[PDB]
Amino acid sequence: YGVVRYVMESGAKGCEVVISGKLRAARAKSMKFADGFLIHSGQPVNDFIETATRHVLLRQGVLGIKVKIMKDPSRNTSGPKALPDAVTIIEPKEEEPVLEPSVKDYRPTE
Amino acid sequence: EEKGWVPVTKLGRLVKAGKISSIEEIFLHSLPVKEFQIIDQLLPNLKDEVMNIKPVQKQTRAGQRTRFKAVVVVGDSNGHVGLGIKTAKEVAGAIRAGIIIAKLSVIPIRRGYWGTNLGQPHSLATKTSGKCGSVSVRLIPAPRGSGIVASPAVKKLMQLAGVEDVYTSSTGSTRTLENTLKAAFVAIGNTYGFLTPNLWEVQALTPSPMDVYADYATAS
Amino acid sequence: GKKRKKKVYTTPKKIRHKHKKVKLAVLNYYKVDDEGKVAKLRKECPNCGPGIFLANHGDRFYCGKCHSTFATQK
Amino acid sequence: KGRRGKNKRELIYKEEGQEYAQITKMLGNGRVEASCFDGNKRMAHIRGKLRKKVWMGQGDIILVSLRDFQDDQCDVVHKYNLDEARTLKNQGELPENAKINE
RNA sequence: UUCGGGUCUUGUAAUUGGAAUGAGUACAAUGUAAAUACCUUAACGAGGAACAACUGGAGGGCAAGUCUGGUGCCAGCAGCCG
RNA sequence: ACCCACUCGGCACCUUACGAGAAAUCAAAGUCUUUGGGUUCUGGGGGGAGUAUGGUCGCAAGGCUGAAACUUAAAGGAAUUGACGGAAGGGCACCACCAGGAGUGGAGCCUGCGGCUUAAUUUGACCAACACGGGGAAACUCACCAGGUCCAGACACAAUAAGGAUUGACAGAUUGAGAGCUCUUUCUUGAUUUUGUGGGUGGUGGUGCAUGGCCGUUCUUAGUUGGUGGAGUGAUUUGUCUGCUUAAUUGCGAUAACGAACGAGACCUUAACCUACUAAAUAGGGUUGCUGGCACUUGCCGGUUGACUCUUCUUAGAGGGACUAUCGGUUUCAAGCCGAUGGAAGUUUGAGGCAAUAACAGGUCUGUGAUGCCCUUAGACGUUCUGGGCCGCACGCGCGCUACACUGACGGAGCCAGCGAGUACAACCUUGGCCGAGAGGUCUGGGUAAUCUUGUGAAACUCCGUCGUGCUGGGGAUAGAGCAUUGUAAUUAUUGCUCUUCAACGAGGAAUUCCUAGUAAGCGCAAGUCAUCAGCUUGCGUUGAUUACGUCCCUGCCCUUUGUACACACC
RNA sequence: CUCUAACUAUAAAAAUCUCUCUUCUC
Ligand SMILES: [Mg+2]
Ligand SMILES: [Mg+2]
Ligand SMILES: [Mg+2]
Ligand SMILES: [Mg+2]
Ligand SMILES: [Mg+2]
Ligand SMILES: [Mg+2]
Ligand SMILES: [Mg+2]
Ligand SMILES: [Mg+2]
Ligand SMILES: [Mg+2]
Ligand SMILES: [Mg+2]
Ligand SMILES: [Mg+2]
Ligand SMILES: [Mg+2]
Ligand SMILES: [Mg+2]
Ligand SMILES: [Mg+2]
Ligand SMILES: [Mg+2]
Ligand SMILES: [Mg+2]
Ligand SMILES: [Mg+2]
Ligand SMILES: [Mg+2]
Ligand SMILES: [Mg+2]
Ligand SMILES: [Mg+2]
Ligand SMILES: [Mg+2]
Ligand SMILES: [Mg+2]
Ligand SMILES: [Mg+2]
Ligand SMILES: [Mg+2]
Ligand SMILES: [Mg+2]
Ligand SMILES: [Mg+2]
Ligand SMILES: [Mg+2]
Ligand SMILES: [Mg+2]
Ligand SMILES: [Mg+2]
Ligand SMILES: [Mg+2]
Ligand SMILES: [Mg+2]
Ligand SMILES: [Mg+2]
Ligand SMILES: [Mg+2]
Ligand SMILES: [Mg+2]
Ligand SMILES: [Mg+2]
Ligand SMILES: [Mg+2]
Ligand SMILES: [Mg+2]
Ligand SMILES: [Mg+2]
Ligand SMILES: [Mg+2]
Ligand SMILES: [Mg+2]
Ligand SMILES: [Mg+2]
Ligand SMILES: [Mg+2]
Ligand SMILES: [Mg+2]
Ligand SMILES: [Mg+2]
Ligand SMILES: [Mg+2]
Ligand SMILES: [Mg+2]
Ligand SMILES: [Zn+2]
Repeated sequence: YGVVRYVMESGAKGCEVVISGKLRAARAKSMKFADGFLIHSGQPVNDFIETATRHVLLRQGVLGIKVKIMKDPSRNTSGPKALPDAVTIIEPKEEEPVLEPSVKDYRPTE
Repeated sequence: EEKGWVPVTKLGRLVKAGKISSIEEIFLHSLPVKEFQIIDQLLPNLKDEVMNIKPVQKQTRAGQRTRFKAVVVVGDSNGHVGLGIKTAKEVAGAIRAGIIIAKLSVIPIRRGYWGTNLGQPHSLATKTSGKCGSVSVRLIPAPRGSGIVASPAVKKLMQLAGVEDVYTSSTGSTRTLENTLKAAFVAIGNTYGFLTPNLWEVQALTPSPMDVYADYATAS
Repeated sequence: GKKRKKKVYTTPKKIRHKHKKVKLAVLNYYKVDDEGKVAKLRKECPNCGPGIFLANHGDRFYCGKCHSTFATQK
Repeated sequence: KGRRGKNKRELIYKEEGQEYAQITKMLGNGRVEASCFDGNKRMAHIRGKLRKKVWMGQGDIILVSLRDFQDDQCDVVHKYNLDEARTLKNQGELPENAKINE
């Protein structure tokens, strides 16, 4: 939870840490500790989500740790700047339409 | 702690602006409470203790889904009690959510006199009862310095209430701890819920402090 | 997924070929001429160089500094 | 149902209070009765580690341990699956008055 | 500026002293019909104060071990769950 | 007789909880811890058991009365979620069926299992094991077996010990050995050692039911989850739904639900379309030279690192292009579904890659210097060397191969591809010219790669002939001999080629597999393995269809409803 | 602010099931 809190503090929009092995017991276990949200399928999985796996040597054996971090698309250099389905509509600038007749003249220019 | 908190829930706006000195008017005017820091701000002296966490188990096609139901009790030891019941996946999350629930459900008590009053009433005003499931709980006024003659769970709840002497009489399947605590809680909440004589006279029907301060709520 | 039988041996023993701790081979090698000249014994190695004594087995004097080089009849 | 389970051995000889016996019939409740090769019909109990792990049936030479206080009963330990039974007959540790072949 | 005075206290040490005293002996006296014993009291009577506290238990119920070694659904434990 | 407003009494009913209950529910099962209207009769855990016995009524059947000894930690009630149902409903799937196509199962061969045998036939998987562990093992790979070596036993301490800890050793005996393995002797070597104690390494030793990682499967379907919010005392539930719609929990919507997250899609690779752009002797084309042949009219077909020019074809970047477009039907007219036109493409455009929560005692310690524990650690389970086996054979089973011939076999002749790959610290792809019948060898070449192999001039196929219904020129196993090739080593036949032998086989029982368009099927080719080896496998292209374009009947799957004594869940 | 009309039509057979049940504390 310290790790995931640090990841959120760092500004990424989603973290997950998975620990499997002999968690304090003999029968195998695998607990997941996630926050934010993570995308699993679709090529953006490689585009943003960094992943690492490590083996930890404890007295009883080996614990597998998997870390997944979903980098913010906004600050992703060298790749798409947003998710595939992220639609950004743009606010149209407003104008007053009362100027109906409004004859105008410029000076002639060469 | 970074307690930023944009005000929600106009009551919250009033307390944040400090227009609510403490909970008595709230409880007086039966205000709705939906958020906990209202209790935190008004009562800065809530002590808490997780009575029991139970592994609650559901059966699905792929193994079994396990959650944890915490039954936590919060109080001031000076006449305010709340009880939170909450299930969640992780134990710590369950405990925190239960804490929030308990602070949401703070209820007052009527510390009465066993007879021939002195300073600082110790016992309960009147015998009360509460039913949850098969758990029927009786609270009886007790002579000063008789202690809290009660089962450990409700005894701790009484201690959190601030009461010093009460007699208890349970019936049913009190083994079920959440039912017992919930019954004792509704009973102790019933302590006001009993028109005693000395409380006869018509009151003045004070204007709702939450009403007359409407202009400080609903942030413009 | 298998339990192994004990390696029973139908072979008596083979022990390390212990080197022989020779007591003062140099007196065997040399011969002193009464507080003066000293002679060597049984040959000197020409293939290895002066000072390396050779081996006496029979009908052949043998090397052993460069062992395979010199084993010749004399 | 092998996924629920724990998932060329050698014979073991009797040792000072145990005997090879031939089951004569299989009794209920998990019991059994076997002739020990002494001229006696003893009552064997199917021991733990054995109950529903490895089976046995009639006409099977099988090791059984006696209980020192009550000789009339005994508890079966180790089974022999029809090929080292011939070896048991060969080595002559037990009398060959009982041959079992199909 | 790291300090570190332990400056004030608490504990922990097979380190180390001198105090105090009974259980036991026992002069006596008292106590009793006679006596024991007590209540007093000479002189004796503590260093590891060997002048030695056991009885159950440490998964839950229920306070206390996921320490070591042994046995390996056997021996056994367990009022019940195990 | 009806209508209205009644009222008294009766069977009942609906709504609700503001009362109860543990709930299902109850207008009484309320007026019960705030415990008292009057009253009878029953029960005190379940079994034993309404049984024993004695009465008592009865003809009899039997009824009423009615235990105990003893045996157990439960039995039981209501509801919740799953599972299950030869329960219901609505939808799906060629790992289901229908219409069929191709077959497999019969035959011989190959290959992998089991069994048997063996010294060893090393081993692990039993829909999701079986042409799988890339497992196409001659030495190695190595795991087993008969054997021989060596220590790749760090470091600490002690102990010997420099008058030598020790090592190495020609020749012989001995050894398969040209091993100083052991011995005979003698030499050589010098503090790195040796032998005892710890201690550590090593291990294709064991334990996938200690484990990580890994992938497989549940599960190619569409399903998951939390936050406040409501319902419940709670197990939980609603959101996640009545309907219609989609391939989709996909939407239209309806809604104690609201807004959110994953999965699906979206997205990426590939396949297609770009006379639009950018360009090109490592791709092509035109003109034009110089040349070859023919017709002779200036026409063709050719060659040619000549010159100029071009980019349609070939490349690959930028991009463009389709989103159901347009229209006609149908649709609470919305979601969409159908039909035609335009088009290149109108099934999600085709095929794919990633692919949720939860889980399996699924497999893997035999991939790992991933790894806990245990085992062994000197005549070793370390490592190496020689040889054997993993490929044996009374038998059964699974992938596949060649066939059973006339749509054929054998001769000629025609002559079209697409994915690849390729020599370095070594030695590949090999053109061409030689020779040989052939496999082959030979000498020079090119090619580190759109350049050369290469236009891989491949097969089926196409055309002309021979054969002629014959187990026949079908079929080519099983069998002798020879020539070569890789290899230190081909015997237990590596492989190729040559001759001869020609077996079994007549469309294959019950069953069962796969499949809806460039599809199945036939046909090969390239790559992995590789020194040599494929019948395997990935990919590629070629010749290219019959039959659906639907349904839950078998086998399953989604969700909903329902019932359950199930929860290790109908095994 | 006026109303009460449609409807069909199935059942053959299918018995049994050996283990192994294992924590939630911040
Ligand atoms: Mg998504
Ligand atoms: Mg398993
Ligand atoms: Mg037994
Ligand atoms: Mg004492
Ligand atoms: Mg004990
Ligand atoms: Mg003790
Ligand atoms: Mg305790
Ligand atoms: Mg009873
Ligand atoms: Mg009965
Ligand atoms: Mg009777
Ligand atoms: Mg029930
Ligand atoms: Mg069919
Ligand atoms: Mg075929
Ligand atoms: Mg066949
Ligand atoms: Mg074998
Ligand atoms: Mg499947
Ligand atoms: Mg080979
Ligand atoms: Mg070999
Ligand atoms: Mg070998
Ligand atoms: Mg050997
Ligand atoms: Mg290895
Ligand atoms: Mg497993
Ligand atoms: Mg809630
Ligand atoms: Mg739900
Ligand atoms: Mg997708
Ligand atoms: Mg072009
Ligand atoms: Mg239209
Ligand atoms: Mg697709
Ligand atoms: Mg999935
Ligand atoms: Mg290991
Ligand atoms: Mg080895
Ligand atoms: Mg094999
Ligand atoms: Mg067969
Ligand atoms: Mg296969
Ligand atoms: Mg032929
Ligand atoms: Mg031909
Ligand atoms: Mg081509
Ligand atoms: Mg060809
Ligand atoms: Mg023929
Ligand atoms: Mg063919
Ligand atoms: Mg293969
Ligand atoms: Mg269809
Ligand atoms: Mg099938
Ligand atoms: Mg159960
Ligand atoms: Mg059944
Ligand atoms: Mg039967
Ligand atoms: Zn020499």
